[PDB]
Amino acid sequence: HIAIDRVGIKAIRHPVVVADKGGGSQHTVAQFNMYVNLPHNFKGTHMSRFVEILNSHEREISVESFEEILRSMVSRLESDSGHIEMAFPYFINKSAPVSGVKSLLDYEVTFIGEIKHGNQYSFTMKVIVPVTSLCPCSKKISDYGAHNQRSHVTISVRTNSFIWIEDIIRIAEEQASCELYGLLKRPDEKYVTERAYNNPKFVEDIVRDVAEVLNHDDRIDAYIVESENFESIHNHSAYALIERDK
Amino acid sequence: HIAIDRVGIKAIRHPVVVADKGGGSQHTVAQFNMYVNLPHNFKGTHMSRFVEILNSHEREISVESFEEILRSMVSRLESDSGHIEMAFPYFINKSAPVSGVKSLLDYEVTFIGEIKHGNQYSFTMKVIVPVTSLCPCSKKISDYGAHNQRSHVTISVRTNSFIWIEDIIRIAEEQASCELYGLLKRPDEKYVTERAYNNPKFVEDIVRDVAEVLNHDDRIDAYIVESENFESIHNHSAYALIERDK
Amino acid sequence: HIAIDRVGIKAIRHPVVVADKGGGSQHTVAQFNMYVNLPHNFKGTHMSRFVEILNSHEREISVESFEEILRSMVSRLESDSGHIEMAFPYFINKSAPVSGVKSLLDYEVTFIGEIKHGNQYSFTMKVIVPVTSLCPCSKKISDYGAHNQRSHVTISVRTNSFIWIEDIIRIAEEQASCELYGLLKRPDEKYVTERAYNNPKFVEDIVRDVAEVLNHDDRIDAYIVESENFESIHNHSAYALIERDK
Amino acid sequence: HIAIDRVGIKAIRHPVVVADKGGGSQHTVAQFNMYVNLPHNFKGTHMSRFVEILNSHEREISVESFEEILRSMVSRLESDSGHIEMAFPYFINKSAPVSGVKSLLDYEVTFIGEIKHGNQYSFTMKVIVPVTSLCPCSKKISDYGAHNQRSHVTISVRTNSFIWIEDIIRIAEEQASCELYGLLKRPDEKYVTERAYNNPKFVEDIVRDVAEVLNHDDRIDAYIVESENFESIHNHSAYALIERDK
Repeated sequence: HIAIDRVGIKAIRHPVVVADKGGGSQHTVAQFNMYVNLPHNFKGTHMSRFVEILNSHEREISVESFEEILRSMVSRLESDSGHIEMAFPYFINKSAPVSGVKSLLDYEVTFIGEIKHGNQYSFTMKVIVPVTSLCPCSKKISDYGAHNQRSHVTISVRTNSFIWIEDIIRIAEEQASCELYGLLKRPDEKYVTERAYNNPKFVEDIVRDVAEVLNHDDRIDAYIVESENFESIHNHSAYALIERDK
Repeated sequence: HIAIDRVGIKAIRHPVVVADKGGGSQHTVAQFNMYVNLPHNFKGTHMSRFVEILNSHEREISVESFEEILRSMVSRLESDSGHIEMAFPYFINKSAPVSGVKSLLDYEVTFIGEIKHGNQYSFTMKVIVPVTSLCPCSKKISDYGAHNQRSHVTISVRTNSFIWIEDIIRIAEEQASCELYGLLKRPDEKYVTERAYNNPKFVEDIVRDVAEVLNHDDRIDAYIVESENFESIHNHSAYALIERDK
Repeated sequence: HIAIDRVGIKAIRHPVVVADKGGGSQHTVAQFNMYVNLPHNFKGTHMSRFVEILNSHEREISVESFEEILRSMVSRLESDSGHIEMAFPYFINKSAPVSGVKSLLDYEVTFIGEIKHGNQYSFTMKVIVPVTSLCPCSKKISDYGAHNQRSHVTISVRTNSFIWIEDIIRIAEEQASCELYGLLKRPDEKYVTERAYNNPKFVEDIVRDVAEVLNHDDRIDAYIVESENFESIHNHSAYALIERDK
Repeated sequence: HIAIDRVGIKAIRHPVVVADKGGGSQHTVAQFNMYVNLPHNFKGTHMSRFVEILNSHEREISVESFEEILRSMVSRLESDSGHIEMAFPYFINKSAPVSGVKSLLDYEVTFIGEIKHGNQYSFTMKVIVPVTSLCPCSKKISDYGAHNQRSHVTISVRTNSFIWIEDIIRIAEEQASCELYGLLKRPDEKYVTERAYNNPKFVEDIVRDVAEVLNHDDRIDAYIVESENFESIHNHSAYALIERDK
């Protein structure tokens, strides 16, 4: 009598493989969310078809698979629009800015697949990159020392060509007050604390500076940029957000 | 140079007051999310104005306050569209279906305020009501015993008149395989287990039956209905969803 | 054949009432955890007796009730040692240090009841108080600006007399680099940023300074003190901990 | 003046490698918790030594490494007792009980290292295995259909020889009402629903039956067994627990 707008499954772990920019690949584990819009004659028993599709490929699911996975999905469930989601930790081995001392840093990356009007596919990637931010307010009023916090710059990007996930990470890291390292030597901490003090940005200043970089990248069709402070002196969170379609 | 689409704060507790249908009111605590779209000449220092507005009213914030709060918000931050959110636990003292033995049940209720084009206000309420659901699949194939699970029927409703939060709860509870009670006597458990067995519904069947009730309520302009199983025999979650505007 | 060491229920919301130091009381909502050690002839059906006991008192449970609740618990379940737990948000209306501008601050308080060897009761309270902390490392090496973060000073205290929860909060807040306020005016932020810069403490320095205050309070029989940084420049958490019995 | 009882870091992701029983190894990602008891002359700057130790080994940390890691830890921080923790998802490709249809199932495994009195090492592993449980209460009173739920059997084991993590998983899975599969065909669901109905166990019955198996394994020095229901008809959680040292 009434059409179901969407059916799907969520909260389902499964091993995945992701390629490094520095030639190679990471073997990690992703949380999944799959669904299909306006399924026809959907019998409630067919819910386990999602799990089928997810297991029918490899032991470790590649991003390459997103093509057939979505194709199988929409056909096996008689809809013409589908959606997949793959959220996983991703590691970069960063070099301390002065010492060169390497240490791993983790980012929450999520790849999002989409298929509409029968066969029209579209890829989107999202990164939650952790940065340190000093706000220029404290810098101005207080004579010595300015308060800083941990921040999360989230960038989601509707892509039209290939982009390394590392590139989008860098855009955020470059644009922040300062980037996080994980292991800091004595000379390193001297650097980053002064580097951040000499480069203070408000929550809106970061999102603005990122948006501006993303406006000009021709591989990006649409984007959402959000940064949020986990306030060092307030116990709440402030956020700013920009979103544009091209 | 580039317009900020939105700025706001989130993750901020504050005591609240909510009226019972059975004359009275609950004194509880809500998590908040406030923001404003397209603020003009927004100085990063003005972020603490949200906290001001939140504290400038009562010790316990009432739903009544949503009017001035949003009005203050959009003016104090020079935007013409704002948004508030108030998520809290809500309690009903339910009577065991056979025994009449009373016990409390908690629901995650969230009130959402909106103000657009200068002064046009709009209210939305959302409830995550816990139900038990037996799926008619097991009922059919297995000779004895059918597997059931805990489910979450989420109903969000763009309202155009007053609705008791209890009413929307009931719509969900009536439409489920069976409702949750919290305290069951021997005769009660005999009832509810058989009641659910004789009333099995798939995840799509529940959302369909709820949507149908909501289509005809003239106090409801738009709605989202979602139910999801925390699968007893699968370790993942299946969900179905319906959404309509009138 | 084999004795069950403990049975209990957890994850159960219920409205509660807590008295303010500044005469009055807060009406909020607590998460519960109840259990009993070495129950005799425990039939699995008796699990719903916990819910009974929890509902058999008031609509809003008081700390006073902990006496009979535990007494009922151990008797109704034939054990001689029981345990209750009551975790809730708690609010203090703080005055900005220079302006006097009042704003609410929330703390995660948890009251813990214990009854052993038949009838020997014992009370314990725990507070997770949010503070800002500057570590004297950055202060030393970098010429200008020192990095700070949000910290959680957790104090749990086996009490032998009455203590206001506010007092234990203060002990933590006084001993921190600086305390959190929620709403800061221009003169206020000037103060707190300099106040913290002139009072830097490592994670171990805070726990040490708190422990020392608690050693001499004769109302405290045993304590656990823990502080942890949500590292502004590292993406992990460091913690220090002290624990003593008297 | 006052001795710090422990210092450490927590909440830190890092890639790991774990061997399969069916010859091989899983490449996944673990959350870490490291600490050292009673460190001498601990300077607050030395906190980043934990991160050093964690990065100084491989890109993917093996369980083998736990020896030197703990040895480095206690020496580099001048204490004689240390502790490491490694929590990660672990996958088994299970065969549907009737069909043989393979699908992955994830378990939350955590390896725990300990080093005391200078050099005395000790290994502990913990598994949170998801099972379905029917309680014999509903089976008895209601004429048709008995209510079941998802359950978590947690087994932590102080080991004195090598044990496959898969073995401990099986102990739990065998002892449950029925085990979870992830993908069920029509004949499979017919089986498992009847299999669980003909094998009902209370929360205490499961922990008792597991404890009994673990009492007789000579590779196990001490254990904690806990199962908890996510109540299908109650909205809270019941749990039972057993713990013994040998």
